Amino acid sequence: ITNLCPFGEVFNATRFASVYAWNRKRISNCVADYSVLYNSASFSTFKCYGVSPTKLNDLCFTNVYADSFVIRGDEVRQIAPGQTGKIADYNYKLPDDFTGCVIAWNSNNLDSKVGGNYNYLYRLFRKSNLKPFERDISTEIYQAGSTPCNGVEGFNCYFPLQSYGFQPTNGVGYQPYRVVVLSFELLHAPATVCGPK
Amino acid sequence: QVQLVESGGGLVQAGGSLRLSCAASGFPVQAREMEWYRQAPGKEREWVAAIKSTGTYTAYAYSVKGRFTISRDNAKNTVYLQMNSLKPEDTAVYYCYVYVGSSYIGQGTQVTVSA
Amino acid sequence: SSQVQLVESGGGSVQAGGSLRLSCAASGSISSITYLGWFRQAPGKEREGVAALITVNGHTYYADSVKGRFTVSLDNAKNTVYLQMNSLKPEDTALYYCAAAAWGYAWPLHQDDYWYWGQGTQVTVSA
Repeated sequence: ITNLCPFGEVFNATRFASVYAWNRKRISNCVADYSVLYNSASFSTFKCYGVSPTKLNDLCFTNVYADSFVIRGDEVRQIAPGQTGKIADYNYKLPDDFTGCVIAWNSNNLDSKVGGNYNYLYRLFRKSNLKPFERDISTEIYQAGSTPCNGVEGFNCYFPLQSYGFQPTNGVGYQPYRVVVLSFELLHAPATVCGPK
Repeated sequence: QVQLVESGGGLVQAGGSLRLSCAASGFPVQAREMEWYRQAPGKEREWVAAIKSTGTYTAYAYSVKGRFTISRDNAKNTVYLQMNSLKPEDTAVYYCYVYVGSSYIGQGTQVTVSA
Repeated sequence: SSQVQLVESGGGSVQAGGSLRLSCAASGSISSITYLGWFRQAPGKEREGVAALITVNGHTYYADSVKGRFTVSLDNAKNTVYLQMNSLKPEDTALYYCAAAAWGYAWPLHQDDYWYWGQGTQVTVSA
């Protein structure tokens, strides 16, 4: 308790991670005010699983995790339990029994550029699907054919990551959105993250 | 089994046009987002365009917007990339892509634009 | 399911430039409703979001095509949400659905999220 939880450091970070290299911040030993985030004018998505979003301040958890990254607007719906697609399968995966909330907002004026922003990447090729909450930052050449690649990008030898090329004149579904996933963890230890009072 | 086959590439003069096609098998094109990428030797793979039937239906890389148009013929299960006002910087192998439980990308079609 | 029940009314036929007002009355587990959406669908086309309202604060969202013409509002006393449709045009012709959600809010609307659905009311705008 005592001090309010440092959610501002997560939501107001100037730089956000690429989804393949998604960031995680642990939140503990603090008073969490979720209602002020939910009630704000700030987000276009605030969707919860296993909890009611309007009673978040009434709840207590052992730890909270805050994962953050940038993806396309029309990819935000892959950030949910039970989804498939290149993001849910190769980049960031939620478990079926996810308890938590997914928060997103359009970041076109920060993360798109005239001429294209190439800084944000996603994984386009992978041998198998990620486990829930798994991260893969490898850049091994993906062997698509029968011939081995020996670390050289080339014919049937794919570099596994891809730049989004976010550019501001596409419709919102292809504009960048910043995403924060709050995972609510309840172990067999006392709760250290509760709402106010 | 899912397959994509790109056609239509060739050698063109700058300012000319080409119509690329992506013939899809194993899934309905209207049920999946389909994308064009391009890559020149020794250069990074570049996202070119996308088409789907929900949310924002089409999108383009900044440098091809206004010159390229992506479209879809459900009956022929094919996606097209009409490329107008071609420039030497458009020279590349062009690939069609879909995600159907996993990533699928074609063998590509070569586009060369002389100055 | 039937946890939240939505009944629409107010649709009909109008000439281009006219106005309509759709109503959607909610019953059942109404305290759980976090979000009210108006969708529309013409046959063979996408069921697309038109407008939405967040119940905790009354914040509203509108599709670009209807901004300045449509207004969504909520009467909490009657538990009824309204879509006022002004300056109608043939392009607005569709079956309009009211929908209610309890998991928070998400804009743009997507019909594959878990929604409680009204039965739909037809709007037909003639040139």
